[PDB]
Formats: sequence, C-alpha cells, structure tokens
Amino acid sequence: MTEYKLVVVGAGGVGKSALTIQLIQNHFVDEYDPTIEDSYRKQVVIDGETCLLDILDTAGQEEYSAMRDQYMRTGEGFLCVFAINNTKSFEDIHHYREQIKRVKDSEDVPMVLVGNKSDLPSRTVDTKQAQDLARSYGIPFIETSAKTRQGVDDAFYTLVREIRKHK
Ligand SMILES: Nc1nc2c(ncn2[C@@H]2O[C@H](COP(=O)(O)OP(=O)(O)O)[C@@H](O)[C@H]2O)c(=O)[nH]1
Ligand SMILES: *S(=O)(=O)c1cccc(S(=O)(=O)Nc2ccccc2)c1
Ligand SMILES: [Mg+2]
Repeated sequence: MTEYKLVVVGAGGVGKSALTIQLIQNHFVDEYDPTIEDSYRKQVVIDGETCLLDILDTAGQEEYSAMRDQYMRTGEGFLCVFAINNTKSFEDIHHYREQIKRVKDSEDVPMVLVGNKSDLPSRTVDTKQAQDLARSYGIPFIETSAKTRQGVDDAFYTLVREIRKHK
C-alpha cells in the first residue's frame, strides 16, 4: 500500500514526540526523553485509502548527523513545529525550514507549520503571526494540541495530502 515518509522537526520541547506518539498510539506522553530520535509507523485511512505512515521524531543532538541527513533526503513531507507558548520556538522555525530546503535542494517541498500546545492559555505567539509566516512559506498552518488531540490528525493528514498531490 502507499507509504509516506514524514519528518517532525522543531526546537526541543515543542511537542514533537508528544504529537507523534499521540498520532501513532492515541496516548499523550508527558515524559519522553528529549534525546531519543525514533521512527514510528501506523496504518491509517486518509480519504478512504489505506496508507502506511513512517514518521521520524527528531532529537536535537542528531540535527547534523549523517543518519539524520539520510532520513531528511528520503523524507517526503515535514512538520515544522513550534509551541504557541514559546516565542523562541517560533523564532526558530526559519532555521528548520531552511535546513529542509537545503537537504531537498527544492522550493517545492511538502510542509506544514504546526502551532502546538494550543490547550495552554499562556500564549505568546498569535495565530495571525503564524498564518503570516505560513503564507510567506507557501504552506498551511495547523493548530494542534498533543494533549487534547486537537488538530493532530489534521496536521499529519494535511501533510500526507500535500505529498499525495506532489506525487
Ligand atoms: N499542555 C501540553 N503539553 C504538551 C503538548 N505537547 C507536548 N507537551 C509537553 O511538552 C513537553 C515536551 O514535549 P516533547 O514531546 O518531549 O517535545 P519534543 O522535545 O519536541 O519531543 C512535555 O512535558 C510534554 O508533555 C501539548 O499539546 N499540550
Ligand atoms: S531507519 O532505521 O532508516 C527507518 C526506520 C523506519 C522507516 C524508515 S523509511 O524507509 O520509511 N525512511 C523515512 C524517512 C523519513 C521519515 C521517516 C522514514 C527508515
Ligand atoms: Mg522528543
């Protein structure tokens, strides 16, 4: 069946592991070693079609590793994640997006900007700010909460649909 290679990038602490574990396993994890990089798998149905998702959840110390580069080159779509309560993580988005364009040597790369931790009231990044950034990159912006599951499926399936159309 059709397989999709997705990569979740963003500053440490933004919820990459929580988002991926929520999608794959339907559990919210509040204590996941931030140094663990791992690939996750799940069969899902998207628009009536069964497909296999392969998802790389990234750890900071592997950023410039050869193995990370292999996964990035073969990756087909990228979630760029920040937390809506952490301005620094939002400021960092350009760094992750720049690395993707470099490794793929392309402007036409499926990506979604993800604003996570939407269930937290102490917001510091406005949705309008993130939509403007998303617009400037030509990508969708999806609000998520790994805790409540808000937008989790939407974020990953939107990326899959982007890849599906890109193919
Ligand atoms: N309230 C809330 N906490 C979250 C959310 N996503 C992640 N977290 C928490 O943020 C911390 C870091 O998340 P983690 O998945 O380890 O981030 P990573 O470093 O990007 O993998 C953990 O304490 C998680 O419980 C969310 O959507 N809502
Ligand atoms: S890894 O051990 O090279 C690995 C584990 C599971 C799946 C894959 S993959 O062939 O599907 N490549 C990939 C690339 C980007 C994001 C996820 C998976 C590789
Ligand atoms: Mg993690």
